[PDB]
Amino acid sequence: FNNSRSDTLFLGGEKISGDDIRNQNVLATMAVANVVKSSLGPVGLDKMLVDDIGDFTVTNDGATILSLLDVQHPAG
Amino acid sequence: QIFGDQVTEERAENARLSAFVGAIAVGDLVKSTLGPKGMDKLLQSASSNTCMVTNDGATILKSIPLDNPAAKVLVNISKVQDDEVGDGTTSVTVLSAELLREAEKLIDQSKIHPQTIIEGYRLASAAALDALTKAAVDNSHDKTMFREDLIHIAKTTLSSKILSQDKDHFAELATNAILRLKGSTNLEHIQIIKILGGKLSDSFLDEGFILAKKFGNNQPKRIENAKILIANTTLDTDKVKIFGTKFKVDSTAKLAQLEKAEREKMKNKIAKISKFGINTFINRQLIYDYPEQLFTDLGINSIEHADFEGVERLALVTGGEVVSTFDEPSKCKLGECDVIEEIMLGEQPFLKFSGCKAGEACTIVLRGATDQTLDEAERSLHDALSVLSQTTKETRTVLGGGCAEMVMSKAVDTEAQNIDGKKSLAVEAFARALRQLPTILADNAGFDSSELVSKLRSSIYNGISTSGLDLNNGTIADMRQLGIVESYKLKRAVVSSASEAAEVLLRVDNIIRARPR
Amino acid sequence: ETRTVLGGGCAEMVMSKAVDTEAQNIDGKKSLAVEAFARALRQLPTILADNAGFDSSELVSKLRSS
Amino acid sequence: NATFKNKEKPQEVRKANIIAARSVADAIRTSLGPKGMDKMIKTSRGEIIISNDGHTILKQMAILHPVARMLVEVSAAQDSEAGDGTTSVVILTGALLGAAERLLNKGIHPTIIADSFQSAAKRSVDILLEMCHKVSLSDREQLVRAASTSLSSKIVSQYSSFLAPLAVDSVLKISDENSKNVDLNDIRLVKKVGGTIDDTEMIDGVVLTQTAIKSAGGPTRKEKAKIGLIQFQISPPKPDTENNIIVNDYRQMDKILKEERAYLLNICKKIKKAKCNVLLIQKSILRDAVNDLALHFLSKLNIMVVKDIEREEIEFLSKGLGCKPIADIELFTEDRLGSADLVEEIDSDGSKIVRVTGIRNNNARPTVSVVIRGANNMIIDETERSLHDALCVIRCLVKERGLIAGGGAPEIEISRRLSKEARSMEGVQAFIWQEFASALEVIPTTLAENAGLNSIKVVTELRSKHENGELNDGISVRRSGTTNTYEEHILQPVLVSTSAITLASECVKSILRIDDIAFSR
Repeated sequence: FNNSRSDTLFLGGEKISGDDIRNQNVLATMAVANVVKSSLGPVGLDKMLVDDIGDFTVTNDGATILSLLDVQHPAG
Repeated sequence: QIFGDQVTEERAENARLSAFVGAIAVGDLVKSTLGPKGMDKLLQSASSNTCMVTNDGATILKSIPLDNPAAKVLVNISKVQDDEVGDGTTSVTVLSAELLREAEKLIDQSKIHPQTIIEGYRLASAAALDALTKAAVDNSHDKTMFREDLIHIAKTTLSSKILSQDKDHFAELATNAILRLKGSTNLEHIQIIKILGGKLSDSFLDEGFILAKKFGNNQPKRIENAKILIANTTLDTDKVKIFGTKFKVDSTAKLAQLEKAEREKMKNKIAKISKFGINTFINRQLIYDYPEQLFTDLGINSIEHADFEGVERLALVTGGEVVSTFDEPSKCKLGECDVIEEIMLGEQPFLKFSGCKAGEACTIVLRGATDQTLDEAERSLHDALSVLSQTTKETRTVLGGGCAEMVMSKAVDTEAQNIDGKKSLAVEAFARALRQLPTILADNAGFDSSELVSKLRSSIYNGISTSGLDLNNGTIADMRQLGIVESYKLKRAVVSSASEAAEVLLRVDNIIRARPR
Repeated sequence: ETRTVLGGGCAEMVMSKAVDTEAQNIDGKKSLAVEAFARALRQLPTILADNAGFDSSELVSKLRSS
Repeated sequence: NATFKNKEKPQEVRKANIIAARSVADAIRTSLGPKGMDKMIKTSRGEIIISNDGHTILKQMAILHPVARMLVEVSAAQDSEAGDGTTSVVILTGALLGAAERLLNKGIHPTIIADSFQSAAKRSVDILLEMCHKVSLSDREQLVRAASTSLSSKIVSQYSSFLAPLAVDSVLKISDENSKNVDLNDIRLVKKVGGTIDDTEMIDGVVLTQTAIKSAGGPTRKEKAKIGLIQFQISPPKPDTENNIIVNDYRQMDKILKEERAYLLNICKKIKKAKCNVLLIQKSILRDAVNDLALHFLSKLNIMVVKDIEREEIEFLSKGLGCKPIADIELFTEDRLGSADLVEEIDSDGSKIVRVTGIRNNNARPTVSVVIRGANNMIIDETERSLHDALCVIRCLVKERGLIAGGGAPEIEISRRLSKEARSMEGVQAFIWQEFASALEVIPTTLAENAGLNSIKVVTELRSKHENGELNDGISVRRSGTTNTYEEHILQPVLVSTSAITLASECVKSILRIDDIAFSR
């Protein structure tokens, strides 16, 4: 799935470029959009966010959702 | 996938590696058997019920299957030794393997196509053969006994043939035609004249060279101090095929004028002949009146319809050459003939050549009653001459014990200096391959091969040395004093066969896998 | 100081020629070693030509022949 | 025939190094031109950095292969000499490495390849120099126009009208007209939070980075004042043995103050004997520059004090003021002091900058200290970067006069001329020159690819138009196609292209000369 062991371009870490990285960024943005779409509009539905400790909160505020939404990707 | 049936071309790297290494490995099967002190080899069958031990190189090569195509090719090429000599196949195989190993080492040092290596091997082989010929000795003393034996053999061969009419006369003629040559005994050096109007017992012997189909229309019947050059030019019947060609002419007169101009265009080539200092001209084809007059104006004799066999024999006896064009004046090889006479034998014209430069040939004149008698006489004479020629091939021997081989190696090394740098390596490789034989002989004898080889090389290099390997005492001894000699024919054939085998595989780039049998 | 020899491998080839001459007037056992030393000396111009990016074998052979 | 045995296999290592260098070059290539693609790198600390700068990308990539690191040195050299085009040099190096690999596949010895590439680079430099458009430093208007053109590609657009003349004057102050090589490092840029972009000063002398005496009695300025550089501190002696001040009653304050005042008064008297009125004290992390009692005594002496001066600032002051640093009060004399007409602090909100003018020192260099102001950090950073780029462009013009239109036009022209000339060459030289000319077309190809234009169409149009023009026809981003780049105000100094070609050739030569690697531990 992911590119590794390129056997070339010996840098301090791995390198991903081109269509692969473009698709990864697009998929990350699409995932964020799918997460946040349900809150659009006054007639929309809320969602529940859970922390790493065990607590959770429910809100339909897009700004709060995005602030508390943890996305581990530069596009996020 | 390419080809099929387990017969496919191998990668270039692996193909060359096989072609060289596998072919060299064939020698290892017979290297230990080289020389009278060689080792024995065990050949085991699948059932183990027919295993046997033999030291014959030919048997080992022909019995052990060889899957590698290179080994098959090497063995097939080396097989010529058995037919030519019938012995020494081990030496041929060993020499070929050593030459291939040296060529492989050179390629590893150059990584270039071995065509230059092939040329260097050719030059080194020529030099080695020349040295071997120089180092040969003649055991044909008491040539009177050899002549008597030749007479007896000729009489034996003439039995039951048409030549039996005068057995003694024809035996003497056949013996003379071989003995008086003092050189090559090939039939090309002996000419047979077949004419009618007499009996076979009246055959005459002529040491000169005689041709048929006299030449010239206004040419003189005698030529003296002839400077002979042969050329292949169409001086008669130019424009052989013109049917279907459209000519922009009003009548056939202009077409004839165009043909005349085309014929005249050859005047430049005709004149170029005079610039070579030539007074006698031989042409394979017929000569028309106009070129004949042009030659007459230049004082050059015009010989017509010399064909090919006549041209070859005339050049051989006179030492001339045949060319097709005259690129530059004063650059050619000219033959010589003291006297040329126009004669008729049996109501048939003939050309007599006398005083040919270093001429080595004989002619026999046959006077028969019909075509059958003349043909039978010619065939019987050819057979008798072929049988008698055996005496001129035997008694030729060279110093044994590697002395001749070391001399040949020294000659090749000398050739390695008067040559371009790109071929000196190949010449030295050929010299090393030649030197490998005494090393293997010493190794098979159980002595220190390096010391004996070095001592022999030093002795031979240091002037008029006849020393050689002493496989009985493990030292260096004078071969001439001990009478240790080996057949010149055997050594020459072995060296020529090894050179040819090396050349055959060197020119090969890739080898296709052999089909298992 | 102030003493020099011809450069460009000339000294190496002269030494190799002298060694080869010595290799002839000596027994085989030491003759082989003498020839090996001559080969080692001749190897130097080969490496010099290789580093220069030319035809090392051709130049070495031509220099040795000359 | 017989050739070199080639028993060793340096080709494997050479090809591996070439492959690594070409991979790095291809990675850096896509950032060429204004429309270059941005590169994102996550550092070992987890920070995410997005930038289109070739040098920054190379630095953040953390190249590990020893040979590939040569590109970092090439970019550093380009910045030091040219100041721009770090992507162009890397792209040229990659193209030449590809050409060298192709030549090696043909059986050409690496030394031959290196020598032929060096010769081709020399010929290309000569060709490009022959076709350059001449410029003159005596034309101030031309320099201002060039600076404005260079600044037009930065964030700052409307303030370029003031930035360009500032850069021109700053460079001329140190370059004159025939100075040949000139070091632009003599121009010091100081950033300060506050004000706007227009609030910039050239100052022919030198500008400090700290405020004057903020306590009562501080002159804050002095006329006809001598300036000296101090590396020590005006503090009472501190014996290496145990020592401290203990006060249990106010009566001991008299003795303590008397002792401290006596020591600081001796120090200040030694300073005054040299007639030094401005004290520039290097910043220190151990003790303050001047004690409060010493500050008061100096105020009584009308001596200006500026503290917290960084080491770099001290060095620049020494270069520009012509004075020398004072290691200790024992070496404080008058011969090591300057003489400025007026040193004063500009009392304004957010700047409070002390400046020195009228140095009038013949032994001192004609240094320039530019003051950069801006309300936000972004404004000051952009202003400083744009000014530095303009100064570098003008310095490149000074070192080698001439302007070359951009858009890859000079590369195409050089390629065409080299292709025409190589027909007269013989041996491996002709083939290597042809390969070099073919590789020279990489830059226009990269520009076309990054601009979204058809590479084949762009190169064919450029070559067709070059039948009449030489350098003015190139790739223009504004027109999104092939046009007269000279009329579009897209030009670069000749020095930039020549240094790029030279660095590419040198890097290729260095890479090809590598045949083995060993560890030294």
